[PDB]
Amino acid sequence: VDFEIRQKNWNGVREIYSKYVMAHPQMQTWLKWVRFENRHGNTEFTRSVYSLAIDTVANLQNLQIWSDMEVAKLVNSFAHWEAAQQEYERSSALYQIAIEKWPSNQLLKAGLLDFEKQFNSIEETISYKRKMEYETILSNYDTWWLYLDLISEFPKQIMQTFEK
Amino acid sequence: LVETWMKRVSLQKSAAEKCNVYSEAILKIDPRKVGTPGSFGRLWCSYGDLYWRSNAISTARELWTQSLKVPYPYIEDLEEIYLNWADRELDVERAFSILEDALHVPTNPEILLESLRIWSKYIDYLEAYIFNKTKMAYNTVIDLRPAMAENFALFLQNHVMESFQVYEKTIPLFPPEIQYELWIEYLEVATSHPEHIRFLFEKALKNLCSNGIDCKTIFIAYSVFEERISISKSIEILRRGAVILESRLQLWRMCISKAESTSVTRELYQECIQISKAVEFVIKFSDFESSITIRAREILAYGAKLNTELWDSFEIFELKXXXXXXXXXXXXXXXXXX
Repeated sequence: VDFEIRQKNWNGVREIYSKYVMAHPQMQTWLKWVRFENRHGNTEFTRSVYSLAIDTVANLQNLQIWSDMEVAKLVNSFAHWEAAQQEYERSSALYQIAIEKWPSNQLLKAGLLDFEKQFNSIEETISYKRKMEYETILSNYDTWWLYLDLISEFPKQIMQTFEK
Repeated sequence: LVETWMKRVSLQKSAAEKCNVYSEAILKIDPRKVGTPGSFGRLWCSYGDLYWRSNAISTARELWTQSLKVPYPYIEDLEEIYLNWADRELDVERAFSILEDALHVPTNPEILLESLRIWSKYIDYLEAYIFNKTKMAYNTVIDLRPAMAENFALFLQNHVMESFQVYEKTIPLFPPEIQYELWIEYLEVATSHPEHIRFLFEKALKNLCSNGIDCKTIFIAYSVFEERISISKSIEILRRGAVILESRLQLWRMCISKAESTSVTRELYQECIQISKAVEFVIKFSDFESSITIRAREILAYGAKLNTELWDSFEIFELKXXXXXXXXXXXXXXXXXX
């Protein structure tokens, strides 16, 4: 790629990037490609690339690739690209789709929360705080966790988890 | 560049004669005023100033001519004319007019790119001069890119919701001197008054780990915040932050402070001590032991084993025993031997 960038042209490189996913279906690859398109002038292809990547993720949804982490990272990157761009509606839709299409949404929810914070407050504090409780649980400030839940709540889960 | 201004200087003895030289030389083409100066050059500006000295309407019109005379590939050329036209206008409707002009400039410069000093000036104008518009300018300025100012103004006129989104702005200004920004926001957020705040603090901490600057301070902010909310596990949070070289030294001092403020205390002492600075830490925790006779003695011995200030410590311990003193002599002798 470096050679083909040191080579001044920016076509056929595209094809090899496409193939570079084919050999290394890794999110790092995709991210690198996106970075390249960032160097590239035409922003249309950047979005197009994102669309492609997301589509591929969708298609091979089931456990046959990378973990939740990589996908989360991808979604985050996409979200911030869109954030630079105009259409936040589509970002929102994607987020909803993401939570819809994917379960086990700790990473995903976290990213979403962050975006919300950037771009509501109660929600952010709520979900994020809850995550902190989960994190808290993982550590053991368990009292602090339960208390937090109680305050934040929902109240059935506060008292059920409180009992627990 | 200087020749023109020399001519003008000569003219200055009387009225506009070689000011008209400048006017003539600059009005022929852009190359003689804009192209002559590699960087920004106040020739048009100079003319305007001269006219100002002479009269007001003529100065405004001369100045207008300057504006019309489009400068070269240079920054802050027509901003000083627009600044001397803003102040002049004011000396708050004419000033507003200059602000409108500034707005155009902002639009036109941003547009041109796809002006920073100019932007700042605009902000100063819209803030000093009603509030929403100023906010808008702030937003625009942010996009283009200080936020402290925004926070301050917001705090003042709107009296923490304006400074909450100002806090967001600071967060979003991922530009350098960001640790300070985050810290300032945190400070404001506690004083303007909560779990959201805590979360924010955490975020700041985790993200600003490779700062190497006010890590101790950050830790204090965290632990302090926790205390305010409430407690001792938050002292362990501070401790943790402090435990994670010379920034870390300061951290460890912070830990010491916390730990002296504090079984759990003993644990803390053990930690900090274990973590040259280490020797000092040992002195600290050894002292702590001294507060907490056998165990303390052991601790002291351990510390010693890790130069002459340690002798003093040992002596002190021996006060807290004839046999102990004898031991002290023994250990001291051994140390000397080494």
